[PDB]
Amino acid sequence: KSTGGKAP
Amino acid sequence: SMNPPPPETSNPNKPKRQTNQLQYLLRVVLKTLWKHQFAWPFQQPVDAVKLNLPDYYKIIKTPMDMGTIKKRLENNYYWNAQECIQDFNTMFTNCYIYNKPGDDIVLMAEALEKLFLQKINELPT
Repeated sequence: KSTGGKAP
Repeated sequence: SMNPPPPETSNPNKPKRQTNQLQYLLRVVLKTLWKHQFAWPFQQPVDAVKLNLPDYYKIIKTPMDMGTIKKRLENNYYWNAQECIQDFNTMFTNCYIYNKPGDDIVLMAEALEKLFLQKINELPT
């Protein structure tokens, strides 16, 4: 939930 | 790296009606997708500030999310069901444009889309 589902 | 303003969800000037089809889109389609386990990345506009996504809106120029669509449906913003269907399709397409095919979020959007497609096939008279 940190990057709302996105892969860094 | 600011966020744009969210999409419009309310305009008193547009005319307004309730159809069988709009009620199905809120109560059947939106409700089903809204309560899905994979729904949360899509329930609000992508906030590129708080999520550190400085490229998001350099890549995505027609943003859409299920929160916006939910509000549009509650506010009778849509006159035709097709406008609502197009917003869902824009939301899925955006996810496929921005994320790499193999990222978790693409697999998640694909499950929602399948459900979404199953559900609109059941759209009424």
